[PDB]
Amino acid sequence: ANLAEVRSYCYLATVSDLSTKAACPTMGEAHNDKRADPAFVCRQGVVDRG
Amino acid sequence: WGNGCGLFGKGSIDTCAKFACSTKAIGRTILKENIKYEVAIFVHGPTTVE
Repeated sequence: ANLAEVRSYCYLATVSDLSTKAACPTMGEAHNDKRADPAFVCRQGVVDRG
Repeated sequence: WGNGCGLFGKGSIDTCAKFACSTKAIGRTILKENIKYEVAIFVHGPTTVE
């Protein structure tokens, strides 16, 4: 007759917007502008091409 | 109490420091038709120390 939150696990939605910063072989890594703000979650990889 | 807080125990803390760069130990790549060689040929014909 006063609790307080501690954590908050989610089940989620927003997995709608996309991005793919491309970098040619030997041109180094790729930096997506969507890396400045947690606006999005980025992850690098490599693709066989030419 | 000792330092302004009402209860006793562990309190959260989230500090921050700034970041910019000074001396960048830069590095680059070397893609393998733009390679030209410069060879010089001499002939042991008459000469002087000069």
